[PDB]
Amino acid sequence: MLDAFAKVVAQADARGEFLTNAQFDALSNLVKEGNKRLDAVNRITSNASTIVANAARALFAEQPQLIQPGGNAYTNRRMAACLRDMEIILRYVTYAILAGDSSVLDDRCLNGLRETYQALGTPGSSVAVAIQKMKDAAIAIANDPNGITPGDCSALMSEIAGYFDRAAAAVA
Amino acid sequence: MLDAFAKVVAQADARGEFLTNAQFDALSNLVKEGNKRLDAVNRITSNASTIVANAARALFAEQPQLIQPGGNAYTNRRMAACLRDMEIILRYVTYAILAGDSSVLDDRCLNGLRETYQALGTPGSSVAVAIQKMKDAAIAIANDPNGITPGDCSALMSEIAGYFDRAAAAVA
Amino acid sequence: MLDAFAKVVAQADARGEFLTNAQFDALSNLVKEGNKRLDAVNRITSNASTIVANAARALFAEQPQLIQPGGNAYTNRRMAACLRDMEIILRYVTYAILAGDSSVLDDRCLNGLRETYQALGTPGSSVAVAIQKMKDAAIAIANDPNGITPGDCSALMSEIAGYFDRAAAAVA
Amino acid sequence: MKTPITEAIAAADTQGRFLSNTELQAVDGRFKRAVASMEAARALTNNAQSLIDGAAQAVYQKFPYTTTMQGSQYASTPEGKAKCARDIGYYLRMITYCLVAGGTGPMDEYLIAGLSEINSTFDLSPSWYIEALKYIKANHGLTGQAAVEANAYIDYAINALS
Amino acid sequence: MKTPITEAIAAADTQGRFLSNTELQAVDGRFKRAVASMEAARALTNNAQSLIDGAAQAVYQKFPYTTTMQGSQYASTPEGKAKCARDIGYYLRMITYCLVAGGTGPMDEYLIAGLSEINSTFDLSPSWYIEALKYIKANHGLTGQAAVEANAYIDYAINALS
Amino acid sequence: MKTPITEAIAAADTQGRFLSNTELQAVDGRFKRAVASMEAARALTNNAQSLIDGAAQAVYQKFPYTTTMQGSQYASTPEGKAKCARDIGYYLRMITYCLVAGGTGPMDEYLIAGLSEINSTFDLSPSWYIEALKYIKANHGLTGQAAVEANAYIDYAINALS
Ligand SMILES: *[C@@H](C)[C@H]1/C(=C/c2[nH]c(/C=C3N=C(/C=C4\NC(=O)C(CC)=C4C)C(C)=C\3CCC(=O)O)c(CCC(=O)O)c2C)NC(=O)[C@@H]1C
Ligand SMILES: *[C@@H](C)[C@H]1/C(=C/c2[nH]c(/C=C3N=C(/C=C4\NC(=O)C(CC)=C4C)C(C)=C\3CCC(=O)O)c(CCC(=O)O)c2C)NC(=O)[C@@H]1C
Ligand SMILES: *[C@@H](C)[C@H]1/C(=C/c2[nH]c(/C=C3N=C(/C=C4\NC(=O)C(CC)=C4C)C(C)=C\3CCC(=O)O)c(CCC(=O)O)c2C)NC(=O)[C@@H]1C
Ligand SMILES: *[C@H](C)[C@H]1/C(=C/c2[nH]c(/C=C3N=C(/C=C4\NC(=O)C(CC)=C4C)C(C)=C\3CCC(=O)O)c(CCC(=O)O)c2C)NC(=O)[C@@H]1C
Ligand SMILES: *[C@H](C)[C@H]1/C(=C/c2[nH]c(/C=C3N=C(/C=C4\NC(=O)C(CC)=C4C)C(C)=C\3CCC(=O)O)c(CCC(=O)O)c2C)NC(=O)[C@@H]1C
Ligand SMILES: *[C@H](C)[C@H]1/C(=C/c2[nH]c(/C=C3N=C(/C=C4\NC(=O)C(CC)=C4C)C(C)=C\3CCC(=O)O)c(CCC(=O)O)c2C)NC(=O)[C@@H]1C
Ligand SMILES: *[C@H](C)[C@H]1/C(=C/c2[nH]c(/C=C3N=C(/C=C4\NC(=O)C(CC)=C4C)C(C)=C\3CCC(=O)O)c(CCC(=O)O)c2C)NC(=O)[C@@H]1C
Ligand SMILES: *[C@H](C)[C@H]1/C(=C/c2[nH]c(/C=C3N=C(/C=C4\NC(=O)C(CC)=C4C)C(C)=C\3CCC(=O)O)c(CCC(=O)O)c2C)NC(=O)[C@@H]1C
Ligand SMILES: *[C@H](C)[C@H]1/C(=C/c2[nH]c(/C=C3N=C(/C=C4\NC(=O)C(CC)=C4C)C(C)=C\3CCC(=O)O)c(CCC(=O)O)c2C)NC(=O)[C@@H]1C
Repeated sequence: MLDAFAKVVAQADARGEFLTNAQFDALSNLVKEGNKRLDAVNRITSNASTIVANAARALFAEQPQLIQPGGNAYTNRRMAACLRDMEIILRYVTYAILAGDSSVLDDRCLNGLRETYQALGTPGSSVAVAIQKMKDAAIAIANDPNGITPGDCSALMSEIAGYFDRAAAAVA
Repeated sequence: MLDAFAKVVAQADARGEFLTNAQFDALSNLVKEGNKRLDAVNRITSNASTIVANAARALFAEQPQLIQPGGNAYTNRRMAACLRDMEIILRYVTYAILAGDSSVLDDRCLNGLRETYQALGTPGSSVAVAIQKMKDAAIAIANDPNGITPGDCSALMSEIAGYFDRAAAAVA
Repeated sequence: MLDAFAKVVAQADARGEFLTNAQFDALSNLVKEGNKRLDAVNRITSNASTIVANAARALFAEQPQLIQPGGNAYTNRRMAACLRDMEIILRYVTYAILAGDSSVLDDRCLNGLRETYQALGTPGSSVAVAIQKMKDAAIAIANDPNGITPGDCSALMSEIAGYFDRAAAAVA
Repeated sequence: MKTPITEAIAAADTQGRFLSNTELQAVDGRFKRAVASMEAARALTNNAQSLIDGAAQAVYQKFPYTTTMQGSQYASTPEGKAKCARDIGYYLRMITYCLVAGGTGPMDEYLIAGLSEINSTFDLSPSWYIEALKYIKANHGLTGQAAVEANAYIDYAINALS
Repeated sequence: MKTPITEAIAAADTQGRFLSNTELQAVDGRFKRAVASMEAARALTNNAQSLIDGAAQAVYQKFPYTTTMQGSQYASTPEGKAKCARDIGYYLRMITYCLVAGGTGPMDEYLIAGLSEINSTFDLSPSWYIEALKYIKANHGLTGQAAVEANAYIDYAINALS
Repeated sequence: MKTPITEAIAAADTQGRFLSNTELQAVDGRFKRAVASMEAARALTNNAQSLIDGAAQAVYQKFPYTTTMQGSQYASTPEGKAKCARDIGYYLRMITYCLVAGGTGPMDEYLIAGLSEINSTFDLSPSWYIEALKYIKANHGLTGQAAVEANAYIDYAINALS
């Protein structure tokens, strides 16, 4: 996998070129902005259970047929799996936030996920909703003004949203 | 895998419903009729060698080209494999009889067998004959009036024939 | 795998036939000619490093883009792999020479190599050149009149060329 | 799925042999038992509606707050009262499935697997469900081996919840 | 298939190395031997029809019933007499294949593998085939290393049958 | 690729857990260091042409024959002088990549892996490259933690060559 730094190095290595002044500045801004990034991971992480539980409450509220007998989330073991999937996807997202690059997420989680769910007959569309619900939950928690030093984290939140949206797309 | 009972439970679980009185009656008749089922498995089992040997004698008599040099049953090791295959298929059939459900057979034996033989260039049609010959042998042995308490096992024999025919189809 | 002898046995076994007088004569000529075969393997073997190094010098001289940054042989680890591939292919060729049959080469090396390189985005055409360059090097070394007892090895060299060409085709 | 019969076939199959006599003897064994556990099952099936309703109330009684308490996990709301009725229904249905199959297989597969995880995630306390079980155990109204077989599958469930 | 040469290549290959000198020395070794075992092979090939026929009768003699006995496994019938002629033919053909390859490889692969299973399944007693082998061993009419090489592959076969 | 951050994510991931606090603490750690190693990197990037040229000559000096000697591996020819200029360029570029990533990852992946094999195969003596490295180490013109960070990645390279 890659982090924001390695990504740029990788893009650079392949043109055989040193980093442009632009690039150096980009990474420095990332570094500068690093406390925010760290807070965001810490916060989403520390509430992972909650994010997952409440998005699942939500999804099943909106999509009851999943828990109608026969539904892809009927039976406790399928329910567990679903919840587990949601925690998995949340967990790889935190990784990507921490890295500033989607590659961990991509490679170790999104790759060939659509096909897996298709095989299983898990409705990808529904997964993608569960993902969206966590996103909105996690953004809110991450971006909570309380208990934190005031500053603008909006660019970070967009990045974060990016990874969640990216995951939702990989399975819709 | 599933047995006749689990099958019905599985069909029921997925409609989210209890068993209808019909269903209870069905399984009870199965249970009632259980000595026959047990005799059938015991008998076919106890003669497995014979069934296999004589069906193989038969098939090769009808299909000599299999044992013409070059034939898919020429050489002792291919012959052995063939015989082994026949015993395998016979063995998974007994399982299905004992369970009253084809699932063991299906899942652990028929699945993707056609494709295997195709790969190998074993003529599926010929396997399916070997299967048919064992069926007729095994029915006869199972349904022998001698050495057993008289009663009608004809419904059981049809079930049995079912599994054999099912296997023959999976490779023709 | 097969050697020249086993090949003929295999071709024979499947027609269910003994060896024709022709066949016996063929293998005897092979045996007769065996010192040459042995010299050829010994010689190519003993210079494997050289063959590989010089063909690689050559290829990259002719195809610099491979070592332009981004090129499929840029970075030392990809370069190593390439060199390794060349030694691999050379090594399976010696095997085939020693056996008088391409099967070892075929089965354990050429099989599905095109597809591998395609996956990787290694240009098969370029591999096939590297192969050709080794061929010409190895023929020269094998067929060196110095330090060896004079005799005609030209039929052997054609065989050898065969295996190299065969490998080049399997990836162009 | 795990039944006496599949367990036997599984043994033979993993050893690549035909069924043994002991295996055959086991299935016979199962058939002998099927009689009672089947009449228990259809008993439970026939006055289940009774039993379910009865069960809920009995939980409600034992744990009053479930009638009133801010919470989607609570049967305060009528939505939740449904959910709970449904959950109880699910539990009953499973003990019948077990009686029918002649083992815990169906309950193991459709209910016990993931039960911890689900109860946790959804703020569903096990006590709620253990009461409901004790209730059904009392009033299934079974006597004889039929009650034995039923109470067996029930206690199994009660364990899982503790 | 297992020959001296493939055995060598196999060693190198499983160690991922080029052929060694000892490996080369082995093949040379094989080439030195090929001469005799090849003239044995074509000897056996040239009066095989003799040898086969001769062999059958010799078995028939030793085991009279095979001429007469209800049984598809028996050369009582003329169909069976064929089968048996054929079987013997197969055995001879293999020792030649071995002589040609310079090891038991072809007989290991085309005959020995599954031999137990087949003899068993088809009520084919090994004695029948061991007699036929002793017969061929006597009258191949070979002397010298050529006979050595031949009788070697034959005894190998006789073992397998016991 | 191996950076401080990916190393952390890797630990969590192989244990299937969310990131720990110590992991977070590590990345913070990395961010604190990024400042200096980044200004080293762009320093080195800005007078690299200087440094490369300077480096080559310095090798040439130390090993005169490279200017003159039948050999494609030698910078005798002008073709080779290029190759060598290029090689040096590659080495410098990598220490910057390391400074940027905050570890040896990029040099490990783009240069160290296969370095033995390549130097061997192409008659490229390590001394050539170790001199060039000592040269750059002298004149990068860095002071402070920035020089620390740079010389660290350089020494790492020098090791690999011995
Ligand atoms: C958007 C995420 C919200 C925001 C963030 C924010 N944080 C700071 C400052 C800090 N964040 C930390 C956190 C950590 N440092 C570590 O090493 C670790 C690993 C355990 C963590 C979690 C720290 C120490 C600081 C500095 C101390 C402080 O609290 O001030 C800022 C200030 C700017 C900056 O980049 O430092 C901001 C803006 N602030 C918001 O309002 C968002 C809701
Ligand atoms: C069709 C299969 C033939 C048929 C069967 C048949 N059997 C019975 C009775 C019995 N079968 C058994 C066998 C077993 N019980 C076990 O536990 C085991 C495992 C080792 C076996 C193999 C037994 C004990 C009985 C009862 C004793 C008896 O022999 O009577 C019947 C009677 C009806 C019934 O269901 O019991 C029948 C009809 N009978 C035929 O004629 C078919 C050729
Ligand atoms: C084409 C390859 C060139 C050629 C070959 C050639 N060799 C001989 C003779 C010999 N080769 C060997 C080599 C070995 N014997 C072994 O057991 C081993 C394994 C270590 C090896 C490598 C030997 C011993 C001989 C005989 C001794 C000798 O050197 O004369 C000939 C003679 C004909 C023959 O088949 O023997 C020939 C023609 N000769 C050329 O000019 C080609 C460039
Ligand atoms: C009744 C005793 C108490 C009550 C029940 C209650 N449950 C939920 C939600 C769930 N119940 C289950 C149970 C199962 N689903 C299955 O598929 C299976 C196996 C067949 C079982 C046992 C599950 C998984 C859930 C969560 C998903 C769903 O809603 O179906 C609620 C609503 C929960 C919420 O947070 O929205 C309620 C009210 N709750 C009480 O207080 C009663 C004492
Ligand atoms: C939840 C909102 C939806 C859903 C999920 C669901 N999935 C399964 C099965 C699987 N889910 C995965 C996903 C992953 N495994 C990993 O290791 C990773 C990270 C790389 C991921 C993303 C996989 C592999 C499976 C199959 C293997 C397994 O079950 O562990 C189920 C159960 C399927 C079944 O019947 O067995 C469920 C229920 N299901 C829904 O209804 C939601 C819309
Ligand atoms: C002759 C010594 C005695 C005789 C022979 C006999 N054999 C059969 C049947 C078979 N013979 C073989 C042997 C092989 N098939 C192969 O592919 C190979 C390796 C190349 C061998 C060694 C086999 C496999 C069979 C069974 C299938 C077939 O018929 O080919 C018969 C007929 C058997 C039957 O039961 O119908 C006979 C008569 N039998 C004697 O009594 C002779 C003393
Ligand atoms: C017999 C009437 C016909 C025939 C059979 C034959 N098969 C092979 C090879 C294989 N057969 C199987 C089948 C199975 N393996 C299992 O484990 C199971 C149960 C799940 C089955 C059904 C497989 C997998 C193979 C390939 C692997 C193996 O050989 O064990 C051969 C030999 C093929 C070869 O040349 O290697 C033969 C001869 N052949 C005929 O001519 C009959 C019409
Ligand atoms: C300069 C100090 C001395 C010099 C250099 C020289 N090198 C070659 C060839 C090669 N240099 C490399 C190095 C790399 N390629 C990569 O992708 C990487 C990692 C990014 C590295 C470090 C390689 C792989 C080669 C071989 C392939 C190529 O040419 O690019 C030559 C020509 C070699 C030849 O034999 O034709 C030269 C001259 N040589 C000296 O004497 C200088 C002291
Ligand atoms: C060299 C002239 C060209 C080239 C080669 C190259 N290959 C890779 C990767 C692989 N090469 C193989 C080939 C084999 N592996 C085996 O075990 C065998 C014998 C059966 C063969 C023939 C394989 C499997 C791979 C992938 C696995 C691996 O890397 O070991 C690379 C690196 C690819 C990468 O980026 O990882 C290269 C560079 N590349 C060129 O540019 C030449 C035209």
